[PDB]
Amino acid sequence: PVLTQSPSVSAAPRQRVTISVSGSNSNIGSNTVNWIQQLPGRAPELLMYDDDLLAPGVSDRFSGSRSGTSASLTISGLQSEDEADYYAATWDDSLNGWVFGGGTKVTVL
Amino acid sequence: MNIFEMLRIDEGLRLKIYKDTEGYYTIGIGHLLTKSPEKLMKAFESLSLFQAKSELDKAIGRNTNGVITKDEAEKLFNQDVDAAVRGILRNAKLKPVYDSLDAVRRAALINMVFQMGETGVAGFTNSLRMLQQKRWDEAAVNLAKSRWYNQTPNRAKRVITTFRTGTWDAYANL
Repeated sequence: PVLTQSPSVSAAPRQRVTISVSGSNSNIGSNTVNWIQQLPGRAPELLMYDDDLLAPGVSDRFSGSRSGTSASLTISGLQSEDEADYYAATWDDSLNGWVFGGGTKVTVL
Repeated sequence: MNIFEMLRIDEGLRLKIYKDTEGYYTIGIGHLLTKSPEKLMKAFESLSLFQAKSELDKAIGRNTNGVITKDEAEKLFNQDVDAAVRGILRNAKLKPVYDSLDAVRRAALINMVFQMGETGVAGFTNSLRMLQQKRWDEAAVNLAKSRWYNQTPNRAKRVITTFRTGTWDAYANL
């Protein structure tokens, strides 16, 4: 993964959590960021796109941001169904293709 | 020679994820992953690629990042063979001929199923009946009288020779 995130975070329900990803100028510095969610045992699905837009059918509790070569995904009011792996994705103009992060696990306690 | 080398000769094998002109991601011996499809649409392109990588990693047992070894491709192919055989054994039109055949000719039938699908192979009513009755020459002729033979005559010739002889001769040549 050319994008790096934090590895793992465990949290109580209804708490705010913020995952972040760091890139470079060739990718996040000049291209919008998408967020992908994978619940345990399920296929990955699109969570957010265009830095801060909700993918169809995604809950109001997710928000996104991008600045410089970094981006973030915030979950307000953590729910049990949010326990999952979260991956950042973006376009890299140098590599000229999709680059991803290694993923961040959020565990709801 | 085995069924893995046979399908490699007929379909090749990719060690890197490849997206064909129809948007399908593929790797190994014709193993299909996901199908790729305006900013939301490109986000779904990145999703489709990531889903393909996720299927591949789950099938192989490690984070491949799109690149697999030849042995991993073989493992994937063995999974695909097991799935295809299970399909055959659920198919009233293919199970009796498949059960009547020997291992080499069974490999030929599986080869056809990989190229055209269970329904496509099941369409060959007369030729399958001739195979179940071990009329090898006649099955070879009637199989040569098909659209499949006209589109891919070299593969079809190798599969047909395999049915006619019950040997690996059409593949061991090269």
